[PDB]
Amino acid sequence: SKGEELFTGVVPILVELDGDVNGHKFSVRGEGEGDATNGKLTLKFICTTGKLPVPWPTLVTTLVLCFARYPDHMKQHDFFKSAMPEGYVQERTISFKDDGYYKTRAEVKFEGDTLVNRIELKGIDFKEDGNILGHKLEYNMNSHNAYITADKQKNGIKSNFKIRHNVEDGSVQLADHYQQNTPIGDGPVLLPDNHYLSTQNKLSKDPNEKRDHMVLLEFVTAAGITL
Repeated sequence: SKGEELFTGVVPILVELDGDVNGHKFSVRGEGEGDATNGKLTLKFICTTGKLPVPWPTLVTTLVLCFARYPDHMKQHDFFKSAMPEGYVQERTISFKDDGYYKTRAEVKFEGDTLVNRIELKGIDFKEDGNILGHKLEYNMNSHNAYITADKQKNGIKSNFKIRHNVEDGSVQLADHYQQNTPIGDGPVLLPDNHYLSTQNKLSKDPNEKRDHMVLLEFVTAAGITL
């Protein structure tokens, strides 16, 4: 694709999220860079409205799959870069077991030389003193695989996957993700054969940062189609 040529090296990234969880309004801004050559993302996120009212680990999947590393023999299956620079819409429902759910609508596209992820998030039916509103999750993230399938009828892709959030007491909080992506432009895009993306995350803090924040390192690699 012509879109793949935009990802030959490191690309700057801006992320902007506005959220509303049980009526709590909040905003997050992130800045960093990504490199599809090795699938590596490095970003720092700040809550610009004060303390984040949900746990940082619950927002990782929401806060840029165009930076996934697709091996050479899988390049014809990279929908995400093929939709660039005009970009794509990414929509999810994220259901937390025994608790509420998120609905997200995001646009991922180039604005100048910067890859921009803009998100609106709504969270509803979350429980008082639960793991989410009560901030009972470990500040960590488990590695995960997520399977991608073509959605020919919408000229996009779909994905269903589960995230395991470790809870402080040793239990696990499941978050069931249902995802759809559609191109913003009307140009041709690549609809893939079935495959998956493999993700590894590292969450840390900036020792000189006084705002509520998250430093994120992420690797994402495409797999599941062989030579």
